[PDB]
Amino acid sequence: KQYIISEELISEGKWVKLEKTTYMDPTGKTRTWESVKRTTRKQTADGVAVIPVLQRTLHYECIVLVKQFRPPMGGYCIEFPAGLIDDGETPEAAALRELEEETGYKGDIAECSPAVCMDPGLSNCTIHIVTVTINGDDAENARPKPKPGDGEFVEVISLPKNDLLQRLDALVAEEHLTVDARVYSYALALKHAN
Amino acid sequence: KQYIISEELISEGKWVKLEKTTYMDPTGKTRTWESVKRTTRKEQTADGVAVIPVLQRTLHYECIVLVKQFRPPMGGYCIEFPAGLIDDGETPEAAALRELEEETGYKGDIAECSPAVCMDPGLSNCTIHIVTVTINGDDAENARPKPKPGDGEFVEVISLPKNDLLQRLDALVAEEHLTVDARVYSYALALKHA
Ligand SMILES: CC(=O)Nc1cc(C)[nH]n1
Ligand SMILES: [Cl-]
Ligand SMILES: [Mg+2]
Ligand SMILES: [Mg+2]
Ligand SMILES: [Mg+2]
Ligand SMILES: [Mg+2]
Repeated sequence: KQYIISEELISEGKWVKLEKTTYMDPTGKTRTWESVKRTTRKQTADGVAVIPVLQRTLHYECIVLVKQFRPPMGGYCIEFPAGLIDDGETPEAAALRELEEETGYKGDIAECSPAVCMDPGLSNCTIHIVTVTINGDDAENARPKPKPGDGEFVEVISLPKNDLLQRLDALVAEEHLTVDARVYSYALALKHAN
Repeated sequence: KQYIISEELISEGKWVKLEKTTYMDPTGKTRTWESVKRTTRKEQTADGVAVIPVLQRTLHYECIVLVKQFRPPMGGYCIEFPAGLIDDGETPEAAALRELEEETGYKGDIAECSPAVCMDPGLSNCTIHIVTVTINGDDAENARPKPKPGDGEFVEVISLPKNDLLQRLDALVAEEHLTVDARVYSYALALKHA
């Protein structure tokens, strides 16, 4: 019933553009929407985000997260490791690469979502969520080496999967950080499960 | 270490603006970022709310109430948590219960309310509160609930069993062209991983 008629460019930067989308509402009335798009997509999705499950024997299972300054936010955020998929990269490969660059961990793919939307009222941005396990007892993960690209400055924060939501709340209460909505949603469902 | 130096308007629509953000990197070098913001945020603790609505009914498994709508940024239909922007002066909890009623017909009870969490912090400053709400589906109020759509709202309600959420989402994505929201997928994944 609903569909796009046309798109009018409003403004195009190097990384982000703003468009005015004309669409047909389900009554047959024509309406407009201000929409954001990245300029970098070519790919299954813009990006990947990695759910990294750090597994060490005789330890709690941890979810590995990253803390970074985020200029749109004006502050530090706590997020799953993540980045944009390179032209001709698979989402799995992007996930393992981003995980290694941001955390130093070498992981294995457990599963891969279809393309999921980030904020569909505002943008067309999509990611694959890639669940990855990390064998924390393997030698290659003993002293994990994070490899920043130019202009990346990433702190690693591993938190126990069994108390994830409480630990995140505590970081926000003490550290004045913003938690990512996907991280918080995952944490919630860990608590809400059965 | 890192902080904002300046924020220069590039393009302002009615609903969304683009900005050139100048910030200090942790090496002491000046860098820039293209940042998206909404024009609608006044004194709210966040732009919006998304509601995690747990429908509870005697001799039923618990369901997660979701909504399906056309999203002009995406050019297609998306499956999301019920959500909307917080009106000026409105609390997040009030916004959540209100949006849940408008979008689904259900009258919920507040369970918990997150701190402001970031939607896509590498792109935008947008934040929400994630509000958990229980719905007593045994109450007469919630017997045959009718969405009260606002002007330009056209929302379908989809209730899926919590105990099978990820597979049920996969089966909906396998049957037509639609995108599942990243927060919904994240929450469904943690339900599986728990
Ligand atoms: C250096 C770089 O990637 N800047 C970006 C990304 C976005 C979304 N805005 N600006
Ligand atoms: Cl796992
Ligand atoms: Mg990244
Ligand atoms: Mg990276
Ligand atoms: Mg809505
Ligand atoms: Mg609404």
